[PDB]
Amino acid sequence: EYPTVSEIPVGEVRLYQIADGVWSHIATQSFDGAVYPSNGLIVRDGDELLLIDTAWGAKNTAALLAEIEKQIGLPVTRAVSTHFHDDRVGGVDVLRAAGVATYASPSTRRLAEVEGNEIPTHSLEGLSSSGDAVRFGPVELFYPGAAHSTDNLVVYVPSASVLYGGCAIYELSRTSAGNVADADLAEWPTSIERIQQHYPEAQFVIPGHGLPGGLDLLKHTTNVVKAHTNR
Ligand SMILES: C=CCCc1sc(N)nc1C(=O)O
Ligand SMILES: [Zn+2]
Ligand SMILES: [Zn+2]
Repeated sequence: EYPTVSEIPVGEVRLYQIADGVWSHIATQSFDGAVYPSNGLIVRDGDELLLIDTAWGAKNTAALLAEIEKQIGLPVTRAVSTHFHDDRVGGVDVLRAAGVATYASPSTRRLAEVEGNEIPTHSLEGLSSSGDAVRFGPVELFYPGAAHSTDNLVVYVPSASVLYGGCAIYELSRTSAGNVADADLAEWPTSIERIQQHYPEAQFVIPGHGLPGGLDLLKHTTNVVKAHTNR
């Protein structure tokens, strides 16, 4: 079964095989007085691994690398951060020290710098406008437009029909919105529909936090977002 927040002590990381060559990584961290789980992705990239997102902090990201080496044993050579918050770039300095080449969009790099967060080294070109998509090894990066944040990316693994939504997509169980400080509530439903439009064949959908689902997570998130702007 997918690991839940109460089963992962802060500082530990779990791996979860989603499909051949595709794992999520799961960690936990404190935020405003509570502990929350957080997902990222790992995708076989030939003889190497591509990492999507840190494990939310330096200590968790070190545990991520150790668990990867223990369970998969291929080198993590590149990482992409899907937006500028700490659950996506916190730990970039650990990855860099470990030899990983770190990447994000120019928007993400700039917003991390304004925020005082860790800044991935390399800029991802070709993602500046809503609906842009670029191929990055075994995945497609896609900018659906502003949502949870103005810079948030999603990631699709074509060989497996896995859609990693990051923080723009909520888990089913979640019925309220919290941490919409940086969000574009008015644009968010339309960005979700841009994802639905571009990835209608997605078999697995991973939210930034919580249990995986299918495309039903998309409409569910819209409802939760719309519920917030009607009150
Ligand atoms: C997880 C849910 C509580 C709010 C937080 S904390 C964090 N690092 N991200 C979020 C989010 O909404 O994406
Ligand atoms: Zn965020
Ligand atoms: Zn988040």
